[PDB]
Amino acid sequence: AQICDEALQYAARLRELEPGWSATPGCQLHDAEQLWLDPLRAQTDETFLQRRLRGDWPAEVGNRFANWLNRAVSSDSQILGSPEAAQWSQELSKELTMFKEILEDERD
Amino acid sequence: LSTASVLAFERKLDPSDALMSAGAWAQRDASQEWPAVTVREKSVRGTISNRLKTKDRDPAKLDASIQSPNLQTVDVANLPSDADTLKVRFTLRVLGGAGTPSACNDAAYRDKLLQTVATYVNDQGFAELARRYAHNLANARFLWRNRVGAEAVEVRINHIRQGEVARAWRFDALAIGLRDFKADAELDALAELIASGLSGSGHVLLEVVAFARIGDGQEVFPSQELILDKGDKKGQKSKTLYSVRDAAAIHSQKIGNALRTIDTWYPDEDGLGPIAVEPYGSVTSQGKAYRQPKQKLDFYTLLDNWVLRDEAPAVEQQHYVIANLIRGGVFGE
Amino acid sequence: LSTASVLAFERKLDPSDALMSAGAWAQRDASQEWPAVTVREKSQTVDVANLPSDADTLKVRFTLRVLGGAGTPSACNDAAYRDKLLQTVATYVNDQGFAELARRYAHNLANARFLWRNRVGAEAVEVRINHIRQGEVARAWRFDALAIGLRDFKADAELDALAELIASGLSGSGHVLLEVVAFARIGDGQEVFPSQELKTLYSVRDAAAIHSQKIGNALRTIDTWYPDEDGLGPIAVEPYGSVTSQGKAYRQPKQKLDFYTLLDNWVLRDEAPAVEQQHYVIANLIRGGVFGE
Amino acid sequence: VTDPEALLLLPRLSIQNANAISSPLTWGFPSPGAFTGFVHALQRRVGISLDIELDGVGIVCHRFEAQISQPAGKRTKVFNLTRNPLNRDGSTAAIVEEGRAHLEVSLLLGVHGDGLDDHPAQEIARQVQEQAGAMRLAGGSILPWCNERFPAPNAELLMLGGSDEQRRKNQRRLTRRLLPGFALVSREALLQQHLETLRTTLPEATTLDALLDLCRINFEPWQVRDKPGWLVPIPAGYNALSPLYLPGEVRNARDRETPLRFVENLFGLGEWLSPHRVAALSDLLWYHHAEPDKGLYRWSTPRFV
RNA sequence: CUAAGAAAUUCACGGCGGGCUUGAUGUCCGCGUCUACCUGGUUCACUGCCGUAUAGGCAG
Repeated sequence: AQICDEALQYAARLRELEPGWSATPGCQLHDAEQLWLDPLRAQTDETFLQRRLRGDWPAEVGNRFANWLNRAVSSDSQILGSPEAAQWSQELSKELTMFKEILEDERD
Repeated sequence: LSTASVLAFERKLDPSDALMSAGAWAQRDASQEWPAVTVREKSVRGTISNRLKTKDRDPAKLDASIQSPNLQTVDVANLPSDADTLKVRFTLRVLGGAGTPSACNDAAYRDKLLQTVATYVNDQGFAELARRYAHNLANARFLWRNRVGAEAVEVRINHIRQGEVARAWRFDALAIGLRDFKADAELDALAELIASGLSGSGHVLLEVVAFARIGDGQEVFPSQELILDKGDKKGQKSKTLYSVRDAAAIHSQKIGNALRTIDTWYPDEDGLGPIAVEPYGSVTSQGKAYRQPKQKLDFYTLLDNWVLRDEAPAVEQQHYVIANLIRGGVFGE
Repeated sequence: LSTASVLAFERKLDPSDALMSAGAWAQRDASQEWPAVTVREKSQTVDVANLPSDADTLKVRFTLRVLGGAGTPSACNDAAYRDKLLQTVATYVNDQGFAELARRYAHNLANARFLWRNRVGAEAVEVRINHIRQGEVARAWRFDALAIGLRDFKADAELDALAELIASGLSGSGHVLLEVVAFARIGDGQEVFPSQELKTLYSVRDAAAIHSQKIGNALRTIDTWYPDEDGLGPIAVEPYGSVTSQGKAYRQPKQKLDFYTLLDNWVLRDEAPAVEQQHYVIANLIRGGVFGE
Repeated sequence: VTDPEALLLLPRLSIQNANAISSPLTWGFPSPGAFTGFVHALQRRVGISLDIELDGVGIVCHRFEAQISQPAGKRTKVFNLTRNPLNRDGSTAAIVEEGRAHLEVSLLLGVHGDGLDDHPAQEIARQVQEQAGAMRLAGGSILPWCNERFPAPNAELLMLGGSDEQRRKNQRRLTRRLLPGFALVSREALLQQHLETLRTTLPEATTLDALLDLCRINFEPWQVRDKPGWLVPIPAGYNALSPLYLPGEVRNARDRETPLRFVENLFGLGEWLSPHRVAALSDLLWYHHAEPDKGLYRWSTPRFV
């Protein structure tokens, strides 16, 4: 629950005081980062694209964050047979459920 | 005795990557310069028809998904629209010497294993396994999706010693079944060659060419390449086909899978088709693992109980153990 | 007992791409070698597809390979769910063949729906259909596409003989390969409608063409078994049957007519739908796709 | 401690030269008594004219920049002073030390009065910010905006009515505009918890905060003692050490019509939290409350848990 | 109705001379990535226009 909100702290600091954010410097694997941590700009900037005007379900970067949360724990081999990782999967599940709903209104 | 902590067997029956080319049928006797199947891309728009999410039964959420379709860029591989035959060509090389590992810690466990395998070979050669590998060269098992739904499939196998065909073979891959391994006066001419290759008595290099009439402008199915993230759906995020030097090709390990599907032995299948020879013998598409480790038919169970504890398995299962040493692997601990 | 998490169904009735070529009407005798239709520009830079002005007839040609064996999934986790799925189709096929399905498939080749925006506005459309057991044609056909109704399905002894061929392919009785050739009077130098690339046009040998899946969408408008209304004509057989141009869907999961809800009843829950509803269940197994959990 | 009807939001208050000493012991962010006395000064000036009750106050603190420097070789950090005008003789001035910190806070409020029913929502938020521009929060000025004009307007949520869905989606709109900060509450119960935990010895309440302003590198039975949050020492209030005087019997008062007591400060515990952690934002408010019979004069966040 | 209320640290400066980082090394061995799809949601609210004047066989 700290990390679910620390990323939100990381989101708003990157959102604030950077209006000139764009995709052109150094993009190799940064998909939908223009969609979630965008500059709102009071306008859209698009020519051969329609996605920039609005936004719905920015969840794949949250799933990639959820794929990072499985990578965040380093190594534990005795947790798979126990239901502790099944409890941790619920810990992964009950915090993304809060995380997706918070993440909606930045684009919904 | 104890097992070596590292065992590394180099593989035998080492295939190559098969190119694909197309042409007209009855020009297959002069298929020296057919044009290769080129991978090309197209634009695919499809609706959202998938397994429904839990507690998501809202009809407007269905209807809003119609307003957001799936613009999607794939690549495909069709034949030239005048051609109907698919020429697939690769070169299989038989190495031989399946007993000796590359890396091995214990010198005593190595020397016991070499006496164990040489006991097998002198009692019975590789001609039982080479009877079974010759069928997967006979029937076009390496035509994975392309064989399904064909009028005629014809397989030509050439033995090349120098840069010259020493002996040809001519096979009808549809008359020969896909499940049953019947003997032949023509298959045993090719099975004695592979058994001589695996035993190390000579050199075997086979040129495998398989023709298959499909139709005018239909679709061939090369192996599919893993895709990294590059942005949105446009940019071939969906599907990328394997191609080397602009020719739609099949991976070698897919063909190397399709050769070693000889294991008709099982826990619980009488005649339901052979499985690929795997430790923990499994099928990725079927999802289930036959030959479970709690069952004693496991490769790691049978091998350790024959080299350390020195009792023979069933001869029914002894042909399984040697076939896992021909494909190689990272064995041991 | 339950559906497997992986259900991949290899599709059947596999089409190809459709080459386009011009030519004059009543030149159908020597109609083999035509010049095709290229993709040029006009100015702001767009890509248009037009006939050579001396010709009036679009020629469309693709091939169709009827595979059959519609019950077996290509990938399935559990075998008991796999076996009873094969038992359920064996219940279907023994009770009735693929004939009523294929007779509705026999229409979509005759009245050329694969001429999507080309049939509307035409005045004379003729479709050739040939069965090729070898390189030779073993069985030929000849069908008007405007006399056979686009919105209403009617039977014919020529169609039913063609329907039994596609029924023989889907049941696995043999090999069925088809050569569909469509001549259509549109006019001199008119705008034909190829498939729209994501904006160029889909050309292959610099010859403008239609996608293969955009033809197969036209060969499966069989589902007249709506929840709501058959008055709008047939619609392509899809799970959660929906049309992008009309915008709305049909066959909601709140309705009990959903393909997933039907399949769980017809296989797992042993609850048979109507015989008219059974044809919708099988015609998505010919479509194929990733099913299950 | 009355439950608020509305929630007035002061969006991004940039604060120049605020105080940073805040107690005789706890340097840093200024005292929460400065914020509770600030809202009572708005209730003094505005809330009697709009007929509203401004009682609670939330603390967000988007940016804290203190004027400190550590000297060469030390690790403790000393303050930056300022010059003063000279003496009568013009020799030099004596040195007093005053901490000094720039600051950027946001202030939730609580409204109770009938002026919500009379004045519209924009009229409430306009009269407050136009007054609060020409005032002082922690002994320092309040600065206006320039060059991008984005964070200027206020907000107000009538969180008295509506269904629990209508609150909770609207509540997630304030947490957007409070997101780069860190909300501040008092934890009076954790200090009561760890005193009863530390009963192997006989410690004091002041000896517990020294074990919460910690880096207790514990030797193995090496390791660092864990923290359940960003626990921090705050001044909790005041505690009187003198009897209650008549208004006209103490020399050099501010005014001669209010009673006086000499008090101490009074130290407590506080935790800095993200605004998405707390479920109900009305629990976040600081309420000054005091019983004048004995000597307590404190402030806290009630109803928090 | 605020640990309330008030406040100029300033001026000036040479961092600089010198330097051998070397020697040697086996990354091995094994693998199935599959299954489906309408881009006819305008590639300039437009490509030529009598007068930008909702003026058109407008090429619609």
